[PDB]
Amino acid sequence: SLQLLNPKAESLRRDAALKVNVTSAEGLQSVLETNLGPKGTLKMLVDGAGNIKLTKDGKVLLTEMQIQSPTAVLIARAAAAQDEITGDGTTTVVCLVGELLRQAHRFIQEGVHPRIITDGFEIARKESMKFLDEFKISKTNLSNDREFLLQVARSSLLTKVDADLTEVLTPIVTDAVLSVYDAQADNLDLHMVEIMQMQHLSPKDTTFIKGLVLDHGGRHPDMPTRVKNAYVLILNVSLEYEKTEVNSGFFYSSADQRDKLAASERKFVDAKLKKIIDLKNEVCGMDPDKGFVIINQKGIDPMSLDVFAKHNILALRRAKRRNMERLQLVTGGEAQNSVEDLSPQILGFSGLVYQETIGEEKFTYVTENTDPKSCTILIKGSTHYALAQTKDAVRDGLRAVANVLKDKNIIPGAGAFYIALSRYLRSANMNKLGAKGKTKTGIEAFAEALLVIPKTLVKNSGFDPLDVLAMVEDELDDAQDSDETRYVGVDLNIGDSCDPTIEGIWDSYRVLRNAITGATGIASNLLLCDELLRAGRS
Amino acid sequence: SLRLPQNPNAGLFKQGYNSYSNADGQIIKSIAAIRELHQMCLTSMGPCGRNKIIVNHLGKIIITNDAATMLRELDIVHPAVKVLVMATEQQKIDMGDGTNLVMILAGELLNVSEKLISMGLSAVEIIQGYNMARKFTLKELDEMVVGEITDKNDKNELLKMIKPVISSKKYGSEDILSELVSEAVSHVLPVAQQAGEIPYFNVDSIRVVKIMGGSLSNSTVIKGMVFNREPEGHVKSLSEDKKHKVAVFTCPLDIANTETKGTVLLHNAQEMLDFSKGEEKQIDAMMKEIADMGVECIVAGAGVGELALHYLNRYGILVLKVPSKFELRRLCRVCGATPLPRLGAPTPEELGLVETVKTMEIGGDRVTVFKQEQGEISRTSTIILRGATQNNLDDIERAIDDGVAAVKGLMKPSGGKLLPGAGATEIELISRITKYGERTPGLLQLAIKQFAVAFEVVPRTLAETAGLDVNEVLPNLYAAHNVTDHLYKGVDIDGESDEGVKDIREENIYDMLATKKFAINVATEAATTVLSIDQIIMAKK
Amino acid sequence: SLRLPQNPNAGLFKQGYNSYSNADGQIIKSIAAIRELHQMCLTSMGPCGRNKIIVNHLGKIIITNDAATMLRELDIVHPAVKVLVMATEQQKIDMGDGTNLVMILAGELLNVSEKLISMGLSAVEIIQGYNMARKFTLKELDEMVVGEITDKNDKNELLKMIKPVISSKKYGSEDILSELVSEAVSHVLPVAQQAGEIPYFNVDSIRVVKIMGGSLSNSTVIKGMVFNREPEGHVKSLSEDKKHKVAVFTCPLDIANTETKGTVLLHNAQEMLDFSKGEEKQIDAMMKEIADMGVECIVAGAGVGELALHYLNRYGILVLKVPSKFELRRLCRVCGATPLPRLGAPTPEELGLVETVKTMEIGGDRVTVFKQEQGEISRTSTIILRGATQNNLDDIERAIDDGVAAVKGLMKPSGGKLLPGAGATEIELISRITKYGERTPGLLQLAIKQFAVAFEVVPRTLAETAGLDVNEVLPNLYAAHNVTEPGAVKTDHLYKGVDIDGESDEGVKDIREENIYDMLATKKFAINVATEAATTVLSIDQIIMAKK
Repeated sequence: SLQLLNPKAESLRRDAALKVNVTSAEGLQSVLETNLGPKGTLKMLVDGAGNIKLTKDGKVLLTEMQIQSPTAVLIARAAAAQDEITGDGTTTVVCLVGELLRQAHRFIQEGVHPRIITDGFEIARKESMKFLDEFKISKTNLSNDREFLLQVARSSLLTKVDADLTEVLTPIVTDAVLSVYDAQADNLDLHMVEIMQMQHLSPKDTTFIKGLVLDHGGRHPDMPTRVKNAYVLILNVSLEYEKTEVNSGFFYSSADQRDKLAASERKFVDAKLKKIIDLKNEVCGMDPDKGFVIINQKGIDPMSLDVFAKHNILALRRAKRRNMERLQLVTGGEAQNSVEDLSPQILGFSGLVYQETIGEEKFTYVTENTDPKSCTILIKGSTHYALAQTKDAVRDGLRAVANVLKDKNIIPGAGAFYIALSRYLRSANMNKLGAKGKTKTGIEAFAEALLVIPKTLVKNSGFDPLDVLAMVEDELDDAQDSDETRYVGVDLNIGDSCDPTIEGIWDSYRVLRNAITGATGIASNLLLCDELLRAGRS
Repeated sequence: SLRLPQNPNAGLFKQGYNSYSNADGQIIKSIAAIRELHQMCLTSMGPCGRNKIIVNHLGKIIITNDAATMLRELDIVHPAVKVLVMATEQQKIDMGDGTNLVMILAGELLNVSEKLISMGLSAVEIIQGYNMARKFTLKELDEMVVGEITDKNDKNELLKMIKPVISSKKYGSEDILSELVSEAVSHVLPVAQQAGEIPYFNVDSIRVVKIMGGSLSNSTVIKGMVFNREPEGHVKSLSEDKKHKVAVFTCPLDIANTETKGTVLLHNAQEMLDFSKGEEKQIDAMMKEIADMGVECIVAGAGVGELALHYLNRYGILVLKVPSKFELRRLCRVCGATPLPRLGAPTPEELGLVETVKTMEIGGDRVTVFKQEQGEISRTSTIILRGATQNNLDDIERAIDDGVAAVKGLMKPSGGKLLPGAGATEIELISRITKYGERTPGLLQLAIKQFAVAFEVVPRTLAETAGLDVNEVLPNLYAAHNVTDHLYKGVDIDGESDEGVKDIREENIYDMLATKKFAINVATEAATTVLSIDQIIMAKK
Repeated sequence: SLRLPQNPNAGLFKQGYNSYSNADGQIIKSIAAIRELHQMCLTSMGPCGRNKIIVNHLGKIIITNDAATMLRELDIVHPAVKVLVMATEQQKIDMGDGTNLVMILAGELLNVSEKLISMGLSAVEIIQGYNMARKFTLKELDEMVVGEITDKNDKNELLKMIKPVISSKKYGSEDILSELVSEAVSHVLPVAQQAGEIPYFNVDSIRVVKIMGGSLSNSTVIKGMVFNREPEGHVKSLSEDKKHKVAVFTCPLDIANTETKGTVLLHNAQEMLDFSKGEEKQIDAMMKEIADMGVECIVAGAGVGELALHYLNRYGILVLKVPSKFELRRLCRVCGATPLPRLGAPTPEELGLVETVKTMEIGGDRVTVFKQEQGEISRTSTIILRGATQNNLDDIERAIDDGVAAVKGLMKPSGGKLLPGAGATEIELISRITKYGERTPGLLQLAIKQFAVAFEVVPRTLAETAGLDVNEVLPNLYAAHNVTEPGAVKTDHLYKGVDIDGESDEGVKDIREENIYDMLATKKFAINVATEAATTVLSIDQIIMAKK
């Protein structure tokens, strides 16, 4: 009856739209299921411009590839929102949504109405949240031990690159936090670390730096590259005027005023430079090994470069907006706009400042600080995709170690949490039902659908997932009667079980909590949508 | 049964996206696709290598045997080739030597993996096989170095470094091209008894100015720079002035005006009579102080007005535009002066010294000669090339750029040392990797044995391009290493190659140790990426 | 998001195949598709019904109000409409009467079914509601029958049968059209009363000849068949009377030719001289035996050679050409003759009797008069139909065939079994089924009560086409049926019916004086076909079409 409204309008009702939600989610999952796990496949994104991007994360894959099917758009927007807050779980949510639909679609053909199917999802999900509190283990972060942070950070890097580069990047992402902490305030920000993209050495030769590194080099040759003692002066004012707000001009009566009107603009430039020179010699005069460095966010007049060249002062222009807040944390100084108010107290301190020339550009390096409140990570690569592949591995590793400090509870990984939910959701007894036979249908579909995560890991390793999970259920049966609590994991090497706590594999709290809740809403709305309609004016 | 189901995934993604995944293709298929471009580099390798003509959509023809230069101008749709193209780009940017070795070695590592994958060896264990074999390769290169040299100063010491690199490119010239680079390095390096702390060296200290016409043997080395400009105002004084102070001004010579647009405002006619002589005496005051300091040459990057050129012509002061800013700092290093944006008056400490300046035509076009004898130059020089064709001189400039790139890679680290060339090092690495696989049992032995097979392409390419049989001379080369004199065996290119044994120390053909270490790391990682990509995703157009 | 999945896995069938099911309002669209052609036949119902013009692809125009004839030239698309189209064609063939009733009744059963489906009634329960109500409907028709035709032929009784049937088709004048058809029926009846023989009748016996020009009042009834023919040799009024002896030959008149390689063989000039005079003596010897029997007319079925026509003009024997078959077959039934293939002397017992053969100008061309007289009665009489337009001549020919088919209804059953006309038949069934719906417990009473509501279309259609308000006239008619039956017998209220124009307010007293009645044998099959036509549409849950 839709064509009577518009001739060009189309629709698919009841099972016509139901086959779409099951197929489109299964087709999207089949592509992204091969990326789950350390043995997962590597995708190469090639656009029309010729750019190559190698990443195993679903956030970049779904962003570069436009999805024509409207059903998979909900999964893409759900996996995108999962990467925003938790920085992880893109592939996990995609694999859960498509599995919840296929498991529930089998009951629909049996005569089960989708309404009671959605009931079994919400009742079983609330029981999983209660089990999540008992299954998680609280940790003490006051000791700041390295061994605990190395194993958690390595588990996220094993899903990106091989074990050779993982062992190199594992202490780097572990050092990504370090001196940044607060006991009382709880505020933790990962935007203070800087991601540098440059081609130098090899991707495995990268190292961590304890101080800020900038991409701007020395503008004048006489500016010393290496400075033992430097006082960073933050200047947000532009030394070179781009334009005057009020339109004005210079009208000279005689040619003698031409050089005078040109010197009139020399007074405002020298007025800002007069207080800067007096600040350097204010501390101590004729003092070797102590330099003075200025980092400016706006442009610097090339004419004024010779003013600082005689005093051996390093100047940097066109700094990033996020760089101003980082100068206070690293160098310990204070952000200043104009030069009207200066003092040695607001000046920063650095133990080592040097610059290196890579290619046609020069980069500024600052390190050796007393109590730096921020740091940076230098990402080097041998090619174009090496910068994008390592960056996606670090950014996904940053949010992993942050949730450890944000939430002291750590949940073991390696599919140990998904297998434990299988036996718990089989029989709910009289605890939570709400209906006779109506609710138990949706619970059974949600319980068996949580086993896709451990089975997908085995399929990427080339083994039999049914044989791996068979020995898992046999160990859990004897562990209940032996009065011993054991966490059974999945090992992809020998095709046997393992212990996530001993093997060093753990998962974040916010990643698993938002994945179960996020995938439940996406799969529920698709089961509750019986019609797909398209209408509009072209 | 007439029409296919079209698959349900056809509606997923778009029709422009193409998929190549395991068992779906690739898997030594795409490896056979790069063999067309791999054979292109095999014919260009060595002193007998063949140059290749490439015509870009713009119409410019670049004829060179350098793989990094050829793959840059070629538009290639196949994505995995760009992994090898970008691998060769790093070799030219950083080290600048060995670009042909990276493309050939990385291409053979994928060819030797054809048998590994056919035997059922997964790509996971293949990556671990090349990584462990690459670490053992870099550790064995130090014990084979007999060419350790602490000098890096005398000109004859550069015959084992710069000359072997020039032997490969433009083999028709050996002592002519080597003398041009060796003399240019001796000029840019400062004269001192002992220079430590790794004195700074860059590729900008040696330049190439190509002039059409003339034989290559007629070329010479000039300590200064040669630019094509038009002198104005007077003929040079030759040596009558001897050393003359040269002032380089960044801003143009003219009465200083504000950045904003001004205009002349005249209220009465009394200022109109003084307006003509006002601009004359205003700029003359700043030009009079320059002649009092003895400055015979003024260089202003921007355009100089006629009012400023009028005064400088009578005092005999040279004016040179130098429109490009990059070449402006190069003339400053010849005289050793400081660029001054201000006009003011020249200070004695900030002025340089130039012995003589002359204007002559090397190829029929007037150019200005900055050559300075007996003077002090710092990190500046040039090489004037003479050739009949423009395309032939293009690769010669790249051969000089590759020659000075070896000096940069030699000077910056502790040292580049030396390695035996002409297929001597590649054969010795075969026996090291082969014996390394038998020391540690396991499944990685298959990837280790095939890793040493890829080293056989380099020594046979010299024999293949020489019109020799690789089934005779090459097998006889391994028997010569049976056992110092067994490490110096190499491949011979000559009509006398029938014996297949020539001492390398006779012609002194050596390669840099740091170049081979950087070339293997890039070639191994490039071939590792192709085998580590399971699925390929394309796009429309 | 930009483009739909466009029904994945739809490649199982060709792109021209479409699937339509009772769900998604398509069963409502199918009922709504009936109303498009239903209103076309509503204005054509009754004596005031309006004829329709339908132009085919060849340009032929047929103007008729008959639902069975109109649906023939129309191109039908919707599949379930063809169920209604083919249902009306069967009623015209079988009983030759009640064609417009099947079209309207089957269409109203689907209209009342739209409310039945909306209330949740399954397709199975709806079918069972109409089947149980139809069986009760057929039983009440036999209880409400009044009067009978009794004797086969009567001057007055034939005005109560053919006249009310032809009143709806080209109403015009009443007694003019009724006398023309009623006259031709009495001639084809064998009569022979008290003999106990089985009566017999043929619907193809009466033939209608369309002749343009003149007026309807100038039409007459001819006992013989009328054709357009031109006599070859001569025209004869045959005023010498004493009737005639006529013979019919289905084979042409000519020298018998060998079916294989007929060829003239002449060996010598002696056989050539006698070949020209030999063929002349053959026809002379064959035609002499026919002329000696007193045969003044010969009916030929094919082309006759010129040599055979020569000797026929010598004895003054007429020549008739009867092409094809059926035209010659009905000629012998008039004179009672038996055709024989040979050219020899016919049997005197097989010769027919025709008193006069006349040729006169009627519509501008020469027609031959086979008309019979009082004695020596003949069968298969023809009716000359005069009209100004040929379009009126086509439907009146079908209007006469409707009266001829009504005569067939007087043979197979026990009698005529007249029913009250003017829509009184379907109105009385409303009150009887309403009481029947209450006597049946359960949920099946919903379809039974609505089954009687569909009978309200007959009084509403006759009132709407008459220019009267259906809201004022229809409820006033139930006042006669709302008083049920009194404490005394002899209730004449069953004769109330719908009146056209005039003074309105019901009227025409009791229809017994109007003499318009209906046939019981027609209403039996009219309800059964119309019910199965709507049942078939309701019994189809899914409809599949091809190429469109």
